[PDB]
Amino acid sequence: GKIQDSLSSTASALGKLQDVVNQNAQALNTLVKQLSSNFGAISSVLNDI
Amino acid sequence: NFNFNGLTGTGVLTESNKKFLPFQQFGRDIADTTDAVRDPQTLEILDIT
Amino acid sequence: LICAQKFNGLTVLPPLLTDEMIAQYTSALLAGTI
Ligand SMILES: *[C@@H]1O[C@H](CO)[C@@H](O[C@@H]2O[C@H](CO)[C@@H](O)[C@H](O)[C@H]2NC(C)=O)[C@H](O)[C@H]1NC(C)=O
Repeated sequence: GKIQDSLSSTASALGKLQDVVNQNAQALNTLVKQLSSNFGAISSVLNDI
Repeated sequence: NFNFNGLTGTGVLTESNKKFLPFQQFGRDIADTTDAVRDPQTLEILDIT
Repeated sequence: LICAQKFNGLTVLPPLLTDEMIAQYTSALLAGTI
């Protein structure tokens, strides 16, 4: 029973899985956002150039 | 491929049941990727996927 | 989000083992050990 409470009253018990998911999401978000960088070019839109 | 007030984008222009601000212009999402563009003629919103 | 990033070829392929199958495996292990 205590085990359930040890999870019911604590939200940090799943720290490892949450951290892994957050890291994956952040990596994907950064990869997507990198598409909006000029990288020294005139613009970041293929049609524009 | 649709040309909406300067944006040339390839996608499907479906119908979206979302309430937007009175003054209507383009849309965006979390990843800074367009996901909904206005209809200049009728005050109805269209999704892009 | 994972489901909101499917715009630039980002395809999140499904896992081979569904959560139900993993639950069944865990239940079988529990029954066997008990
Ligand atoms: C844009 O112009 C069209 C063309 O007239 C307008 O269409 C009318 O829209 C009203 C409102 O629903 C209808 O009652 C009329 O029957 C429509 N007529 C035609 C010929 O389509 C439209 O309303 C205009 N939109 C805006 C926002 O001004």
